[PDB]
Amino acid sequence: KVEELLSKNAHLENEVARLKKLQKQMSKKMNDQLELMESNIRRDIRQGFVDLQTEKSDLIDNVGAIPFLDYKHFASRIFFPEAGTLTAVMIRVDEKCLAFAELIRDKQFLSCFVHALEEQKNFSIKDKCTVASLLTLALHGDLLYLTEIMEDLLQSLMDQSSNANPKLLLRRTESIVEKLLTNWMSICLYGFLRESVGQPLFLLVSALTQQISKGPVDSVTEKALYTLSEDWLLCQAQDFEPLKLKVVFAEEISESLEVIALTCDTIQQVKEKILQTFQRKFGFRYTQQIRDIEIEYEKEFVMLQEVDDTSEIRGHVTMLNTLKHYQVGDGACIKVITPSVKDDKNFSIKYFHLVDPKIKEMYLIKLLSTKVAVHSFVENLFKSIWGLPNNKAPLAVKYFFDFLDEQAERKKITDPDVLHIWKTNSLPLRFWVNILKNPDFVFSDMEKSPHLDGCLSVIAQAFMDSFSLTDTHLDKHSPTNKLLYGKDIPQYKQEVKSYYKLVKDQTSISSQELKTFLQEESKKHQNEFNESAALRELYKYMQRYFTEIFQKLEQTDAPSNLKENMHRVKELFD
Amino acid sequence: EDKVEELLSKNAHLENEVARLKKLQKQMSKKMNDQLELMESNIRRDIRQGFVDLQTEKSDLIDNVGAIPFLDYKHFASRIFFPEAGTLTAVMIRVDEKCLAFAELIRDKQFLSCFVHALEEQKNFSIKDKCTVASLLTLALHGDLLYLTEIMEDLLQSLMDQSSANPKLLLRRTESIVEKLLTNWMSICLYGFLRESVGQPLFLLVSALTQQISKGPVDSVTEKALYTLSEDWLLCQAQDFEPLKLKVVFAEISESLEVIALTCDTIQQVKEKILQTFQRKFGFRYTQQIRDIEIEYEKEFVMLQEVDDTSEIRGHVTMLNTLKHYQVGDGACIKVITPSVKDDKNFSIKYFHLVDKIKEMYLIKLLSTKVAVHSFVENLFKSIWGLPNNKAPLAVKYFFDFLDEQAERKKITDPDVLHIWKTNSLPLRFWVNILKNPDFVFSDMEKSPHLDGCLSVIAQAFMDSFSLTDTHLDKHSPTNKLLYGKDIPQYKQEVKSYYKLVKDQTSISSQELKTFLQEESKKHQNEFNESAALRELYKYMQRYFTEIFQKLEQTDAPSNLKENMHRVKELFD
Repeated sequence: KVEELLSKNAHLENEVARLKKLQKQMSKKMNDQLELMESNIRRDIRQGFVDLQTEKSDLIDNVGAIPFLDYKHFASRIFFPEAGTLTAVMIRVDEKCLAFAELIRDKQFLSCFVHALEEQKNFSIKDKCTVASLLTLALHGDLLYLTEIMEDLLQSLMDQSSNANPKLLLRRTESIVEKLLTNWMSICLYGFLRESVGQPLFLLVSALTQQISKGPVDSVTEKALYTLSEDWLLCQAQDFEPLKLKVVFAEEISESLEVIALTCDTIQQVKEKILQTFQRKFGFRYTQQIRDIEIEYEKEFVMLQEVDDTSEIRGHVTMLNTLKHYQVGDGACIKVITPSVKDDKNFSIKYFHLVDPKIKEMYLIKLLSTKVAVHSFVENLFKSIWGLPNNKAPLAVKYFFDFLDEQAERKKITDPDVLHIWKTNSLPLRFWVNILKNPDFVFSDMEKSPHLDGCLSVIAQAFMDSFSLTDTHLDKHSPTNKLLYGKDIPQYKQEVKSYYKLVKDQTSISSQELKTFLQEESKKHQNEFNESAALRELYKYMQRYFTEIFQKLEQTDAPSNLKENMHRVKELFD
Repeated sequence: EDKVEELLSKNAHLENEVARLKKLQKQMSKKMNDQLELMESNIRRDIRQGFVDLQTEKSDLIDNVGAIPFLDYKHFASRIFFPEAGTLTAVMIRVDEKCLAFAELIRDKQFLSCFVHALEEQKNFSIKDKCTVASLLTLALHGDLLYLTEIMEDLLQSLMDQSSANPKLLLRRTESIVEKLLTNWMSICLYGFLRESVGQPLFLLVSALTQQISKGPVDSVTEKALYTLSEDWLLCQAQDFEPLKLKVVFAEISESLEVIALTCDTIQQVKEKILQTFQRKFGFRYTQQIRDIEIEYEKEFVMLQEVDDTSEIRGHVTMLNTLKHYQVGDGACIKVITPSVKDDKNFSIKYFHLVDKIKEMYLIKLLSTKVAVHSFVENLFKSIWGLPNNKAPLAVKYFFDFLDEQAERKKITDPDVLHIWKTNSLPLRFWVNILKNPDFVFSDMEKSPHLDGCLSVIAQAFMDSFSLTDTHLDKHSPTNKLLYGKDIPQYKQEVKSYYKLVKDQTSISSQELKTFLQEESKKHQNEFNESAALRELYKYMQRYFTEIFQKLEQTDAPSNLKENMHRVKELFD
């Protein structure tokens, strides 16, 4: 048994030797790894600083004519932004409808109708917005009458019970008159939108798209290097270098084009950068549908795809194919002719790009760096929103603001903060904010990404804060989203106070001019929507609360012919 | 056969080693993984903090002073004429026959002309000598600036038409006598405008740079700090600290005042900050001499100094007493009445403050500083190239019109050349020296080397404003150029305008010119003794006597003149 002792002893000696060596190896390895990470930290921090200090201004991308959506779809997204079971038919039988439409146009009927429906516990906000939008559809050919009824309704909404504090009015769209007012603002402001606000909004979108496209984007988390929102910022680092490709379009025709991509871009992302560079350099899409262009690399002429038979696999997730993967260098000929992975249901839990299983803050500069680069387009858009084209505000605004003036007067109020509260609560917060946050509603072929929605959310949060009436003091404890535009807000606050004041000072609106305009806008889209389906869906509510409506109608000394009309519509639809 | 014993014993020992080894290894592994974690967190906490600071900088640099403490013109000129040795300056600051002879001599245009030219035609004559005699001449003729202007101008006409190679390389640097002459002339003629428009914004910029650096930790040793404008002065290692709102009182009669110091300041630094916060607050200093104010702390009444019996010691170097060392809390009352270690020759090699690794981490601070002070800088600059009531200072309008005139006589149809001369003679000759040396202009101006580094950044930017080359900024640049880089192009435009606007201003009437120059002559007539100056100048005259006489003969000089020249050498000898 001394044999086993000699074997175990020799082994013990030898194992001590190994452990001793292993300790030293792992020590040196650790120290080296440390040096590496440190060097990378320095390099990336400095590179970030340098980027901030040296950002060229290349977001200058010409467009000319702007691809607005048809008014029907804009309105469709602004009236009903949830379901579209009726929108389709309302975009693209006469006796009962005529009866309901004749009925509706009677002021006291519509009044007692709305008032009755809003006098129900059984009546929710969704119903309210529904019937309000149906009303607008029904009376879009008669905006003047619509306006009048809305005014009477608003007067009621003030004088009635909201006297607890005049500042808590129109905070949010809950009543029928509120939804009504929103929709109204969309209608009467659509023109001014296309004239003044449309273009700079597009350019802000164009630019934002582009500036993010200068830096690496995880195709999975949808996170990137350039952003305005700290949540979308990339955690882990990324080693990469840009490529100046020479993409050509095609005994075949010639059409060269310099396109800038990266060594870490997925094929699809490169197709994006090329369609984008195209529409930004020329003003028109090469192909409207992104799923038509064949992309081909010339090795010595090989077609390239999202994934091929040579993709790395780690654990349970596959790595996408970048550009380094196909060994692509600087000045590589790329062909685009005329002949998806993301279409898969399970895409985010099967594919891998730039994150796997951590100094995020070293990229904070990028926020600033992005924020500066895009700032120009912002102040434009913003100053186009609260602007006075030829010292004149849009008629809708001037009228409605003068109305608020009148009503504040009629309530006997001596505190401008209130009028400011109404004014902000009825225009920038009901309408403009909803546009800045959703530009796809306005423009044709406007595919809007979640990240872009995040950044636009930051820009809009700052837009709202422009109208604040409270002196926010920025300190170490504040959202990063608020610390980006912080220094700029107190300016906007002053321009906003201005905008309101100058409007109040602008001359009154001639009733002849208001009527002319409103009837003009009625004419522009009279036959765009069918009153048919709207009145039809509206009567559903009418008969749902018929008894109540009738009772309220009695409560205000109504004529015979009117009640007879009501029962007549009921007896025609039934 | 007892081997079984040994093999066991040995194995025991061996196995034990293995055990320990593993444990050791294991523990060490953990340590590393923890170390990482810590540094990671620390890094974030600083990076973010820096970012946050850039986004939250309040404007508290608003510190009043009122009337500015200028230096007597005597010392200003003393430092702008001789910026090196002051063995002669002190004599001029605070024989009748011979001196009057020399003074009457110099006032002849032909003698002084031939003097200068001959002197400038000698290889034995160094630059330092040329500047020396130029300054001596200026001192000697300060009461007669009209004559001085005249001789200077004729000398310039000479230096210009004598070259006949490229007009863009005139007035580049100070090497001929005419050039140092030109500089000194500028100082005299513009000291007025200095006090007028450039005095205040410069002093306020110094006050501002002073305050902003005082906001963060400053290594008392390497003189490096957290808030700076040059990457070089930026701190390396992190420092851990919180601010302190001290209730400083002045003694028992009393007087209260809030001060903001740090939990990592040397006592001396705290003294600096109380004096500075005071003078920024009231407009005057409680004490001019900084070594008369006693600093006392109250714990139960206890005095505190630079080092005590309980100072930490590592390796072979001592650590200074911070405010944390004496356990000073937020709101600690500090007594100040009327009754250093930095004075020790071997100071920097014996002590320790904040160094004993990621520096780029603090690049934000440069910005954070650069932004914070920008206000003041744009003042100073836009004061320098500004036009008070649409009128450039007489001196400037005059000399610039002179340069136009001369350029026109050379048939030069190139605007770039006029621009080159104009920048080469005014902003680079005079203004830069003042940005980089505000202590020449101000009473009691302690200028730290760091402050000099920063001013060197700002001055480099200033200089870059007058440049005629479009600079494209890329990743390969200094940090100092990267800071103000996006600001330079606007300036270059303001400068081109300024030169155009000076030119388009109405000319200067000879009556107004003479009035001005004689007025400025009569102001400072008695501030310097012509005696010692002429005395030191005659040294130069007799050194190169024969050559002067030769240049004189070669220019049809009259008898009475040469007779005078020999007469003077007769008097001094």
